[PDB]
Amino acid sequence: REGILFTTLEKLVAWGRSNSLWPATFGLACCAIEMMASTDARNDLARFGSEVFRASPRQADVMIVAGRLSKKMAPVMRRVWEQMPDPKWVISMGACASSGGMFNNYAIVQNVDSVVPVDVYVPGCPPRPEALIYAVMQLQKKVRGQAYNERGERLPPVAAWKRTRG
Amino acid sequence: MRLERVLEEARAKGYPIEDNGLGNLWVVLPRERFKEEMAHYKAMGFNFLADIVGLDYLTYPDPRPERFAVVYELVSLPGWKDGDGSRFFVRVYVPEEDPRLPTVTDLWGSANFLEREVYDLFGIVFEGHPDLRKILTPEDLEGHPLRKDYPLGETPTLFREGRYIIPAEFRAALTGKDPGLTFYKGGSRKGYRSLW
Amino acid sequence: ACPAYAIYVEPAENDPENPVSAGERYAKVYEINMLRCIFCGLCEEACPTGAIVLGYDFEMADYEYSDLVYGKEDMLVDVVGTKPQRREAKRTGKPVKVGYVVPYVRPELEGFKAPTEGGK
Amino acid sequence: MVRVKVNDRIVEVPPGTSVMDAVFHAGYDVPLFCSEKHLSPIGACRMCLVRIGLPIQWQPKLAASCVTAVADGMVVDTLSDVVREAQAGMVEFTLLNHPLDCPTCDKGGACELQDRTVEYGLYEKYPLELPVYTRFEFTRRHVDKHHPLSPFVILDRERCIHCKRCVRYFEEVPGDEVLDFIERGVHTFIGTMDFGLPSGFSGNITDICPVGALLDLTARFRARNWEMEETPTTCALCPVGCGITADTRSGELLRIRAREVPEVNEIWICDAGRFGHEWADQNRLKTPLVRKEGRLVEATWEEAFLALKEGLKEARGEEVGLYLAHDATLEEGLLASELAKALKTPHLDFQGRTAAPASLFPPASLEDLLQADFALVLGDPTEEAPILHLRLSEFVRDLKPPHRYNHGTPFADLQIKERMPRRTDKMALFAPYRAPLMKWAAIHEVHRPGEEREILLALLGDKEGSEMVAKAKEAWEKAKNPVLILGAGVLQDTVAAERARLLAERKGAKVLAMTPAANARGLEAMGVLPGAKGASWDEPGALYAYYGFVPPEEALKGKRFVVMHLSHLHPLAERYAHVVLPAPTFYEKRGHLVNLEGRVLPLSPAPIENGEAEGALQVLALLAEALGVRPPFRLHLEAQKALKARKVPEAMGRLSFRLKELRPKERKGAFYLRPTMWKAHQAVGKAQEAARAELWAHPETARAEALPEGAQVAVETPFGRVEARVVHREDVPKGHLYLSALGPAAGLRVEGRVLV
Amino acid sequence: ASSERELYEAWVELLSWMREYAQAKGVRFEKEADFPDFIYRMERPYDLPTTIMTASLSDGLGEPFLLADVSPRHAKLKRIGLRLPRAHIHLHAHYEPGKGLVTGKIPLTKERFFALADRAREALAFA
Amino acid sequence: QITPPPRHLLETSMEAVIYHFKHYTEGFHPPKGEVYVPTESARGELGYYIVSDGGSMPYRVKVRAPSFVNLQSLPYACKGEQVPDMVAIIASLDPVMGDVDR
Amino acid sequence: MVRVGMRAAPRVSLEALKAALGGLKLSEAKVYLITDWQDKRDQARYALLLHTGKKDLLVPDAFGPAFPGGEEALSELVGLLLAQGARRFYEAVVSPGEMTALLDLPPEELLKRVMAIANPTDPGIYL
Ligand SMILES: COc1oc([C@H]2C/C(=C/C(C)=C/c3ccc([N+](=O)[O-])cc3)CO2)c(C)c(=O)c1C
Ligand code: SF4
Ligand code: SF4
Ligand code: SF4
Ligand code: SF4
Ligand code: SF4
Ligand code: FES
Repeated sequence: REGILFTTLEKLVAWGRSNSLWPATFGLACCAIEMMASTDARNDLARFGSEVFRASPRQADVMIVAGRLSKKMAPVMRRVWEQMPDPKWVISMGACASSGGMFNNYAIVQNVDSVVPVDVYVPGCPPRPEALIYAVMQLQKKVRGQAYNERGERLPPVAAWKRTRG
Repeated sequence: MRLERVLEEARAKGYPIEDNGLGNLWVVLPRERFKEEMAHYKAMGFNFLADIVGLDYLTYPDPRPERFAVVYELVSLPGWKDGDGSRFFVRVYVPEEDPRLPTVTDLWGSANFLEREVYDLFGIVFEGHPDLRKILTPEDLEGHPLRKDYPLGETPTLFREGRYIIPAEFRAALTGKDPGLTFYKGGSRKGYRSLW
Repeated sequence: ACPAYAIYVEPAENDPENPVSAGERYAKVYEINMLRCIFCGLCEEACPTGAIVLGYDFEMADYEYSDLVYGKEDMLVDVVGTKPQRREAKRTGKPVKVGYVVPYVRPELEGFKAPTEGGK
Repeated sequence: MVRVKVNDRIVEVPPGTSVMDAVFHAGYDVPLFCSEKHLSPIGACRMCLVRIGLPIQWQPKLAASCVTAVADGMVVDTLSDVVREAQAGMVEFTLLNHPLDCPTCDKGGACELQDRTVEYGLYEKYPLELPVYTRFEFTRRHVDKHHPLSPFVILDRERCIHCKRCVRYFEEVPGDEVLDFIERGVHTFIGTMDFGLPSGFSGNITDICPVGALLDLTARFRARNWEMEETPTTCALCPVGCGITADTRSGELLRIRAREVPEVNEIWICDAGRFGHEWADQNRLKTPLVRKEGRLVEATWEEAFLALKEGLKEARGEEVGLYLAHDATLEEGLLASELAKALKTPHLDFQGRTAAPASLFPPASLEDLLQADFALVLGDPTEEAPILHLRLSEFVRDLKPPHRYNHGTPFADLQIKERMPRRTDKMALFAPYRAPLMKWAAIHEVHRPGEEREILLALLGDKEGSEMVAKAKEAWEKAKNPVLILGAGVLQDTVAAERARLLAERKGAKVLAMTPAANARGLEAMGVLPGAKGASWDEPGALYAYYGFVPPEEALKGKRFVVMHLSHLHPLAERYAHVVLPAPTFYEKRGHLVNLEGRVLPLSPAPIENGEAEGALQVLALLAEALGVRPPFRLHLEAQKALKARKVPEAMGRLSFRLKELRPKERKGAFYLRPTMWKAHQAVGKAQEAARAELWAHPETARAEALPEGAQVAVETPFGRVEARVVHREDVPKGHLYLSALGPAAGLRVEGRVLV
Repeated sequence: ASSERELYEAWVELLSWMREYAQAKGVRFEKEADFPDFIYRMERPYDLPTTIMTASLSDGLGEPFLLADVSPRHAKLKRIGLRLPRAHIHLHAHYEPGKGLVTGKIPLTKERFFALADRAREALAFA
Repeated sequence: QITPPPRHLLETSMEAVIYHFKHYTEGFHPPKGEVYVPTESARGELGYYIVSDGGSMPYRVKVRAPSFVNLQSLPYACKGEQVPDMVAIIASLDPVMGDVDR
Repeated sequence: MVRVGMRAAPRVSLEALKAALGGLKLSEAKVYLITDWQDKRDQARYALLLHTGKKDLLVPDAFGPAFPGGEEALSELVGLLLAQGARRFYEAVVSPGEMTALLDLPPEELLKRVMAIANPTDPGIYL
């Protein structure tokens, strides 16, 4: 039941969801190889709990927009997001995904917050694997309710909870 | 060895032979003789069909014969049976209001995808094609992008408090038809080439 | 010279009493949209005064597009840490530690204070 | 025509052609510093040097293509290694003492020296050998820097490369020699003992200076030349409508510059047009206001329109007035016209309507003026229609339209030599005051207001005038194709305009009418004039009214409903107006205007911060909806169709329309509304003291009335209460006080009083 | 040789004198221009005591009457120059060690410069 | 004309500053013409067809994407092969869909 | 192509669009919500271009929370477009100064530009 309504249990389930974040890769472009490199035997996101990698979308909570999001791929990825369980988070990786990037044209979605609800933004080209670790830790403390923005507000645990799906 | 005989064959029939001082050769064939001549070209021993590059000269500063122009690349691999290494180009202009061209898919299957791209990017429909279906651009995309009268379709860059940029109004670099920021551009900004 | 056009500079005229820059001109507003920025080095390469030079922080992951436009006073050499890092140190009361070490900082980074290989 | 050859290309070219224009006409290129279009070439920069053979007999030394004429069968060499070598050397000599200020230089990317240096500089010397850029390693020249020459212009004497463009301009174009060098040798520098830069056309050197020496103060340090968003448009402050370029960035007006259109203005803009922009981007109305408790409150367009419906529901169509501004477009004039056709109303008008329309007279092209024989002028061009002055400067120096090459306007017209004489026999001027052009009009007589009509009676031949008027009469009889030019003062007096019409109809002669309103000729063409009842823009006749300008306070007093469509918020409006709405300036509008020569001109919209403003087109369409009448126009495209139906030609096309109707109105003579270049709403920022109001008096009349030579006296006009600095002048007739008409209210003689 | 150092050092002294006059006679003094080979040094070292190269005394109407300039750090024929605009007056000052600042062989004392500036003020100033 | 001035003489020479300013705002203008040269990448023959109109920005750049045409041999090679081996035969075809899609 | 609705009147724009829409089936149509400033939707203003393929429809900038009832009218609008079976939703980002002149360009230019610059959007950001 949304992981809420108990002073202990919401902390417990936020702990669980935050540390057991199970990424759902959507490898698109050169950002995605910097996403793969964050798992090799020098700098691996294989410690916080992200060892296993559920390729199916029915089984994973974190979807990372990793690469330029060409428009012909916008709806498919959309449904990949809709093919996720509801307790799901989406990180926007790179400049091409966060904003239009340098490709400012007819072929690219100029901010992937358009098609999917973004949790964390991570600049870089591609954002260093260590920036990706920093973003997954950002999201870690965000879903515990331990995140505040520049304007002084604490941010909701799960983005994509505030959208009237349709 | 075969490139010399190509030149002797085409120059004998009065087709212009384009050459830059850099070592690449262009051979412009007319529309009619195009298909049959290039069939003879493949028969001449041209294993490999590298490229199909479509061109839109709408906004070119100097006028050109026709707006669209398709260039095929015919090559014979050096390491194959009897390889001279002869590689050359065939340019064929296509009118603005007549975007026709017979395919060489039947000769090289490589023109399956490539010509589709030129049909996708330019308004050029390739005759005799097995499947002329949009390759790259979204299925619902309307138009042909790479022709100059088709917008690049940019989005502004974003900043803090009403401060924005419109890059096409921001560009200090000049195209060919751009007169420049002074009265004009002459000298080394109208074309410059060092003499080795 | 920015291929993404992410750099904004509103100029102004120095005040002779307390000047900000060396010449007659300074940068009132200096914004760089890190979501547009692609990290070329073209702004470093074209800066004639050596002012704008890339640093070493990569730990700039934030939640909001509108907040990822790093300003002038968000990049000065005097500052130690990234925007989410400084906000965490402020809402936490615990000082900033950058998670990187380099053999040395370049001469172009005169003034750039950072951990150097373990010298401290 | 003469046959010329440049390096492989042969061109037919008219005989008086300069080698520089012929080279560019052939498609080649060569530097250019000292010479400039519409400026007398004199060989100074020595950049345009070419090689010449005139038979193979090459000339000994390189010919200055800027000041050299062409002869038949001549060969010109600009690609020989000798030419490029010499050009690089001269570039080095020019760059010699330059301050190294490029990165902070306000000229930025649009600097001729930069481009010609990178074009022709550093010839390829004959390797992978390391090159050295400069040889001069000595102490460079240092002079005074960022020197403010005037509240709009700043002067850096280090960046000057010692061309002649600014001093040559000032001597030739305006006739105001207020800039010239001081010392000689390498110590030479620009200076003046005339500091205020008195000429009102001083701003054009701002564009001409190939360096960042003379720059715009009001647009100093805002953005670089490329960063600015350049939108070409037309200036609608006055009826000459010069072509301008509006440089805007981030929603604010940065800088205004000249756009070349030789049919009307060559490359020139006036100071009122170019530096008079401070009011646009600073303070303007962005949310509609509605009056609820006798005060104005921000309102939704919906609630404003509700109040509009309720207030106009019980309105009969003969009590509604349609009063537009002087900048009202052809589209707007046509929609108000058609709406008053449907909505039967005898009173509509516009801001600068004259008792006698300017459409009464045949419109003349300015180049026709250059070809003309004589100009009988009544009024002051320099103030009433500024750049006319500049064309008069070509007119009286015997200049004529040049021959047209492939690159457009020629680079070096050999027709224009330096220090050219200005003739006293080609024009005759009659003004109520001593205009700056009276120096060049030997026939000149200072009269007082309302006195032209007698000069015109004297010119027709029904009575005898003074010696000056008899000289103008004789010269007007003898001229084969003269021009009659009427100011604003003439256009507001029915009899003087009637006699002008008679005079210029009997003699085949065109007329250049300097309306106080820019698009007055377009609104006339579209039929915007009152009917029988006829409450004019200054009359309190209607009971409901729509205003796009600020009327006299007696026009608002008495009405039942008053809706103003303004751009700023005016104290005159929050005491008598019930609804205020935001309107965009001509800078941010789109449409067409009608020149004082009958020529239609485009307005493109510039990306300025307008707010929630809506054009008078959409406002009238929504305002008729409260009355039942359906509007035929909402958009620009439908208005284009209905214009094309009304048979008004495409842009730059001249509109043919004549008119036979006079509405006489007496004029109460106590104060004069001096026709002025500087306009009232332009007094913001740096133009605050430049666009100040004046009250001119003769020393005796001041002495009698107690008007000090420096006093800020508050003066009350039917057109409002404004304070004005007092000037004593020897050309102002006794008993009159010439009050600066800072609007399109010129040429009016009104009652008044000096409040204490 | 090393005299170079004192040159720029001496230059600062000169500025003080100039500054003094403005505070003395209540006439506008202005820093005109700084050293470009100090602005455009990015990482490169810069040891000179000051970065200001050109200054002037402007009247109320803004036109300067006295100009002073120094040779850049890398330029040949290093000197200090003085000029009176509109008066065709120029001076080439050097510094001879032990003696002091000399116009050729004639030492340039503060009193000399002060009298010169006052003569310029009475002559060239418009207001 | 092709190389910006070295960073050290930006404070000595005027030509340096002008060339640096121009090169980093405008760029340079190569002559009018078309050109193309091939190279060998880990996926084969590669080349750029460059059309320049003498301006600061290229008129057209057409890229011979080796992974683009190397993909035509997918229906052929894996014809009659296994269904899983359709994956191993794609990995063995070595595509980089940044090169294909482009 | 038709232009219905009016600037800065969200409720009137919505009612006129209700009427002009009728029973038009939007199975293959395209809805372009044109705005400025991607990120900040709390203060957004919106235009609409409806590209049916057989005739096109224009709504000026009258919807969004920037106007009173523009948020509720935009929610109702997207619900209305979704009821009629729309699946392909786009958003165009223009410079503010463009938004005004883009409704006065000829249909082919305006529509071509919009289709080229469109971003696929999740309507949940407007519902
Ligand atoms: C495969 O190469 C490539 O991939 C991609 C995309 C797809 C992708 C898949 C998987 C399955 C990652 C993955 C790897 C390892 C694990 N693991 O748990 O070890 C989990 C997941 C990552 O980027 C792109 C774009 C590419 O262009 C190339 C050449
Ligand atoms: S931000 Fe850079 S690395 Fe990431 S997808 Fe874009 S181009 Fe590739
Ligand atoms: S590194 Fe500099 S030039 Fe490159 S994208 Fe970032 S801001 Fe632009
Ligand atoms: S005038 Fe031109 S060359 Fe001189 S400093 Fe300015 S931009 Fe540089
Ligand atoms: S100030 Fe400018 S226009 Fe005047 S002479 Fe010098 S370079 Fe020429
Ligand atoms: S003369 Fe008239 S149209 Fe020309 S710039 Fe001046 S005010 Fe504008
Ligand atoms: S020498 Fe200056 S242009 Fe002829």
